[PDB]
Amino acid sequence: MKVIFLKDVKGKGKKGEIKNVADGYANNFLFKQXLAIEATPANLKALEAQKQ
Ligand SMILES: [Cl-]
Ligand SMILES: [Cl-]
Ligand SMILES: [Cl-]
Ligand SMILES: [Cl-]
Ligand SMILES: [Zn+2]
Ligand SMILES: [Zn+2]
Ligand SMILES: [Zn+2]
Ligand SMILES: [Zn+2]
Repeated sequence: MKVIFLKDVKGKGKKGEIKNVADGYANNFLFKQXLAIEATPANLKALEAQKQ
C-alpha cells in the first residue's frame, strides 16, 4: 500500500516520501506508531493543510 512517511524509518522510507510498502508493515508498525499515514487523496489534502 502507498503511504506518506511522517518520519524517517531506516531501511524503509524518509519523512515526506510517498511510496509503496508491505501492507502488514504499514498496518502493524507504521500506522500504529505514527510513522506514516495511508496515501489517500483525503489524507494528502489534510496533510498539506497540517504542514501549512
Ligand atoms: Cl492495500
Ligand atoms: Cl536522514
Ligand atoms: Cl528511502
Ligand atoms: Cl531524510
Ligand atoms: Zn494492499
Ligand atoms: Zn532523514
Ligand atoms: Zn528514499
Ligand atoms: Zn494528520
